[PDB]
Amino acid sequence: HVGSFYNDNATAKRIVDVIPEEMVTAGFKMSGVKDEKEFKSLWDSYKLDSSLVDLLCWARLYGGAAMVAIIKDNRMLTSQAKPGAKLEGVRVYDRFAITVEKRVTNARSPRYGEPEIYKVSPGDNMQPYLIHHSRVFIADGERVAQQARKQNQGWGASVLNKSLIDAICDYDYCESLATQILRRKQQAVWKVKGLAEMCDDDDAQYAARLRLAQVDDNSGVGRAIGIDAETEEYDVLNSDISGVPEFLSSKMDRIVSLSGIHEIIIKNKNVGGVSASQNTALETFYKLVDRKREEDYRPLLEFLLPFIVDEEEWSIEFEPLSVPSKKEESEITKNNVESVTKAITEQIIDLEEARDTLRSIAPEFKLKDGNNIN
Amino acid sequence: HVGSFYNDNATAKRIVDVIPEEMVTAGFKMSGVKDEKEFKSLWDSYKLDSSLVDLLCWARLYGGAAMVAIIKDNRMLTSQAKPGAKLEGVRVYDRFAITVEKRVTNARSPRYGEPEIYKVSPGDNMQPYLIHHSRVFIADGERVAQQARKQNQGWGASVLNKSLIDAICDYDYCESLATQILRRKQQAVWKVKGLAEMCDDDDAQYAARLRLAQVDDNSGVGRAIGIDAETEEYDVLNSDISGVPEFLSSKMDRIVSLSGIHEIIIKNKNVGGVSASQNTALETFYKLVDRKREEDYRPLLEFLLPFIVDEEEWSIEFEPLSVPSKKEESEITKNNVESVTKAITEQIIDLEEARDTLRSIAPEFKLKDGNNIN
Amino acid sequence: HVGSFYNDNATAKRIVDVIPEEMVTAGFKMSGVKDEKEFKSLWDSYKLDSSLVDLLCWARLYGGAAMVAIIKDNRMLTSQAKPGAKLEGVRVYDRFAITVEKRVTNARSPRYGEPEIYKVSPGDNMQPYLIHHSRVFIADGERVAQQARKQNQGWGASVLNKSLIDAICDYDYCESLATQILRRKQQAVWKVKGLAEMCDDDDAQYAARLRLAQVDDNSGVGRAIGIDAETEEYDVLNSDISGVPEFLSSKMDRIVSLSGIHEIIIKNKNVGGVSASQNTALETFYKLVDRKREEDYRPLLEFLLPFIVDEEEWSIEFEPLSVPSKKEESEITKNNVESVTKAITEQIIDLEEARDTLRSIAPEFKLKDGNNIN
Amino acid sequence: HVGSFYNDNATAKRIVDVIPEEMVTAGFKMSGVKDEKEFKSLWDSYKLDSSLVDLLCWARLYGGAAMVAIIKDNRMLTSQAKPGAKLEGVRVYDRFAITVEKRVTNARSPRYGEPEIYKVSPGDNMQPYLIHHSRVFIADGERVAQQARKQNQGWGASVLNKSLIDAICDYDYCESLATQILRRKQQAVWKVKGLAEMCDDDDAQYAARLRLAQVDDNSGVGRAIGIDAETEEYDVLNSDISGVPEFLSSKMDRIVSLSGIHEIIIKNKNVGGVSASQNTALETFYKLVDRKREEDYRPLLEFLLPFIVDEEEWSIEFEPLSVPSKKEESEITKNNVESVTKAITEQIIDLEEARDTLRSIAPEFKLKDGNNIN
Repeated sequence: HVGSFYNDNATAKRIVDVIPEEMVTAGFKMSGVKDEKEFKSLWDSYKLDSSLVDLLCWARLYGGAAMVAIIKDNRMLTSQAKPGAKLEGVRVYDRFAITVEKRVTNARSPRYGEPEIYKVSPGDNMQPYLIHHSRVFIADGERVAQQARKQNQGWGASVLNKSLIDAICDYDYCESLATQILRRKQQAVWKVKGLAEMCDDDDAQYAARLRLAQVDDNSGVGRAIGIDAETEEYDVLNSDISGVPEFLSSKMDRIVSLSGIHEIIIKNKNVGGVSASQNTALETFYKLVDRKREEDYRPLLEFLLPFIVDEEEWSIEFEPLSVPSKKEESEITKNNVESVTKAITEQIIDLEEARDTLRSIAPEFKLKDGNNIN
Repeated sequence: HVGSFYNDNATAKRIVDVIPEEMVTAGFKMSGVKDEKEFKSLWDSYKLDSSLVDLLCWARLYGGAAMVAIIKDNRMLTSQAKPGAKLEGVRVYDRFAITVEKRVTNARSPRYGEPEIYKVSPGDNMQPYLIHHSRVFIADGERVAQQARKQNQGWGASVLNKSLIDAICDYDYCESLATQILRRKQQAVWKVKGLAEMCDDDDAQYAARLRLAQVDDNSGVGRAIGIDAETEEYDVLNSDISGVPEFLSSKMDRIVSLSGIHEIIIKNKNVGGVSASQNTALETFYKLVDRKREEDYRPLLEFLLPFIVDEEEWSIEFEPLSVPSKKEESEITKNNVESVTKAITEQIIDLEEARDTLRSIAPEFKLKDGNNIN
Repeated sequence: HVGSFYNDNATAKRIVDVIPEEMVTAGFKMSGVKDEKEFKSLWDSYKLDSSLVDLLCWARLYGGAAMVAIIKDNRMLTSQAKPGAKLEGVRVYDRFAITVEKRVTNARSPRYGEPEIYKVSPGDNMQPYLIHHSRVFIADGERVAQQARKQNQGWGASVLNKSLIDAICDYDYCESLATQILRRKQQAVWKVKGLAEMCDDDDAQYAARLRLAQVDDNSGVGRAIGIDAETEEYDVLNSDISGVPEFLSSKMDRIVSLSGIHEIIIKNKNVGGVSASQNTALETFYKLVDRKREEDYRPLLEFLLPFIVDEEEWSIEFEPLSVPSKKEESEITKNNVESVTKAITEQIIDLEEARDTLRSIAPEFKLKDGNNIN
Repeated sequence: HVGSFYNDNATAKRIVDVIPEEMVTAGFKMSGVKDEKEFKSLWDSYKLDSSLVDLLCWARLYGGAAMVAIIKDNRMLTSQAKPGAKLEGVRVYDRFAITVEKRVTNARSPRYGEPEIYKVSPGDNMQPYLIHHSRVFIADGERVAQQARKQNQGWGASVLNKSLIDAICDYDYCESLATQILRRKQQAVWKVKGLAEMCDDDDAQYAARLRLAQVDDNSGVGRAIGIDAETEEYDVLNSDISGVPEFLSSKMDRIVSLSGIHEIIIKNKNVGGVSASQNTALETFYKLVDRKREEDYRPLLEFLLPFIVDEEEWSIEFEPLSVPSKKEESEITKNNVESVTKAITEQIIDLEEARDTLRSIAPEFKLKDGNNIN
């Protein structure tokens, strides 16, 4: 069961939860709507951030998840949701809590074989309640071969496959072995002529062990032991610890290679390379996050938006993860403003187009609505 | 069977799926159409991203795949599809699910010997349904010699050839051996005078083994063992771990060399080289992705587009993989604007051509349709 | 046979197919034609990319190949192809599928001894069909001495000569030896007094081997073995792994030296040298690719074009392999525009010549046809 | 025989063929002709590239070669070729296929003792046909002392002298020895008390060898062997591999020194030195190629041209091997244009001379014929 491994291990938890939070925190930007501040207020009214993050995390962990949208359509759950309603809230679920009841049986239809009505078992104390497929969004995990997908009742695979679990367990075992190797570096062996002639439970053994304990407690550098010759000796056996840290670093490097995430994120320790600018070492992680958002986050937004946004025409543009410093921002604004001003001269751009370009390219300027100036 | 190896190993999965996602995520740009935003909305309506990615992944994994386009031509599946239909959806398949029924028998025809009607077995519960070759696109994998291609019923080879599988198994075995070598670094051997005079199952062996377990549990540095002389000894044997990490790194380097992908992608660890600018290390991977997109992604788009785009004349231009930073973009726009403005002076370029040049070269400017200005 | 070696080995496959794809992907540019977009559409209609790449790959692999052009001359295959037809398609073939029937017997003719009619055996199920030499293009492989060329029935040699195969096999053997050397680093030898007085198949040997297996399974650091003195000993023999990775790297360096391709392409691992600009390390590979285009790719285009391009006058100019970044492109355009503008002043360049220079030097500008401006 | 060595060895093949291809690919430029595009079309009509490359390669390999020019002179082969004919094609030959029949016997003539008529044996099935010396070009190989030249029937020496062959064979033998040294690093010797008391062919030897094979197959780290004491032992003998790669690199360095070609070309591996600009390391090779072209390629062109070019006055200028990048080209053009413009001012250069200077210095400008402007 992956739940216990996710709970106990911190590395697995970071691997599972590092991507969805990074994707969701950046946010999204929509163009084509008339009122932008009103839309922002409407979106922040629903406060669906935690539900989205939990849905993505469960989809990555278990291999599947789903979200049920509660709507004010004034009809049955089985009945289709007509356009026009404005949503009341969402309910995230787990992979094992949803099963299909009926599916399409029309061969000529392009949507043939896909589910039509889901049971949606809520667990806890409630009873299952069927829902039309137009009100349920199915999020799939990692891609799996179709033959194994059929055995997985049409659900994807999990991020924590066999290789990652084996690597993490191997690293933990190697760390334990390293501690044990450090523990036994010197051993002092004490030999006596007659020592097997004891009852093994009488006062003689007790006294001998107490004496040995006190002697090894009080000895060291600057203190000596008096040994009786011709009946007793004292020897010390040494060892070494040569290349343990490099071994552990190599095993952690294997974990980093298998996980699919940059070493800076997993090891959470810079200085591994020379001091670069900043984002240069994180460009690979940023590319991975952009690919992941384009693959997973966009369908969820395109499913949720038609039930919130009134306008029929809209599009989603994702904000960049990497933002420049304030000085670079000022230089960029100055360059854009000078370019627009040069465009204004020689009369090739007109005032209205230049004003729109200034409004869009440079959001720092607080332009007033309308191109009528004074 | 390559399915189990693909499922279990993370490295093989990354090798298979790293390229198609990189190709598809970047996207494509078409020129020559009248409406750009309308075409974008129409393309995003079909949401064929997952089908394309799965088709390319299956083509790289199994060696072959195909996609069936469901079209609204209003006739039999065997009949040819006339221009004018506007598509309803797609359906990807696997290599083993499609076989040929009849082929061309006209010697003088240039398309002689090619398939004409495919069986298209859908598996599951449905029955095979023949389809004309004009509605089926065949995606081929890696290039194979013709003699072996005939034995492969006219299908390509797989990315996971024998060498890659051997290298991956060898690396896993070497890592296991490295762990075993770390495990046995010190051995403590205990000798007794009379030890073979035991019943091998009586209480004496139990007591001796319990004593040995307790003694090796409680020993270490700062603790001593009392040994009876002239009947018993205690020795420790050591070993070393000198060049294991370099050996493992060399084996991983062989895997990287055989795979055909840059070490940054596979090892997923920068710092291997000195801190460069950014894309300088990834130029080889970008060139590989560009070659792969030109070889594979373009035919799929040229097959899908005629059933979507109404205009007869069009062309596909692929977006670059590497994009500059915002400051560099501002400088580029400034330079282009300055050049266009200098072209306007001395009256060698005319206002209209400069306006189209500004519209094309610099997408940031929101020029208004028409060259009539005010 | 080279087919099995090409199929099994990934390094040989990369060596064979790295050049032709690089040459074909870059493309070609033609000057002197009236309509450029119409020519581009006509060329992309035939989609002869795969056939060209396969022809070049087979020529490099086997030593020879040929391509047959299907023309609309409306005469016999033996009869000459009259200029004016506009092609239907091509069929690529293999070296062993073509043999000569009749050749020139006129001593005074400069084309004396060359083939006249080829049999062209299509294999599969079809029958041989003779073709005039004006419709068949013969692609030759690596250059060979004439004496060996005669024994090779007038065909070139292969890229995979004896030295390359020997080097690859030697490298594989050395890697196997390296794995075997890592495998045997420590050995534990167990000695018993009365060990040869056994029936070799009875219960005693079974019990002894089970005991040995369990003991070596449960031993390690922190675990001890009890040994009976005066009748049994336990020893450990060690070894070392000092310079294996350097040996393997040297063998791979020999393979790189013999192959004739840059180490970045074959080893597919940067960081080998210090971080350079980019193309600086790849200039040698680019020069080799350019020479290969000028040697092999140009004759194929000069053979195919007369059956496509209507105009009698044309020339082929190859696009550069290395392209600058966008910022460098903007700077280049700015410099060129400044130079043209300075040429306009002082009235030494004329308006029409300057407009043509701007049209050719800077494709980015979308100049309108005609020099009449407004 | 040098043919087998050239065929089998890749290094010898590269040494022989690296120079002629580099010389021919760059091309030549002629000045003084009226029509340049017509001359280019005429030159590309004959397509004599492969013949030139083969002639130079054979001259470097065997020590001598020749080229026979087929001319439309409408007289006997023995008769001299009058000026005016326009060539039909060429035929390259080999050193052993040509022998002299008659030579000059006039002492006072400066061309005394030189050949007059060559036999020209075509080999194959044709018969020898004498040709006047005005239609045969003789290409000589490496310079040789006159005493040895007389014994070589007036032909030069070969590039592959004794030293290069010895060095290559020594390097191959050293590589084989290195592989053999890696092979035998550890040896395990097994001793038994009674082992010579066997029939050497009975079942006992078979059983012993099978047991030994299985034991050495199943042993390693983590597995032990049970040895019977007082009748049998087990020992392992080690070795080392200390400085083999440096030895091999030194031998390859000797090969590079003897060959006469830069180490970058032969070793085909950069990174040997620190990252330079680009051509800085290749300047020596470029100087060698310029010397070789000036020594060998020019006479061939000066022999072929009078039978193609109609104009009596012409000269050949060789294009440089090293070309600057596009940005450097733009800067060069800007500097040249500004210099010409400054020359125009103060009226010291006149318009016509400046226009000619712009036409020649900067070929990017498409100047119109005539200096009449408008």
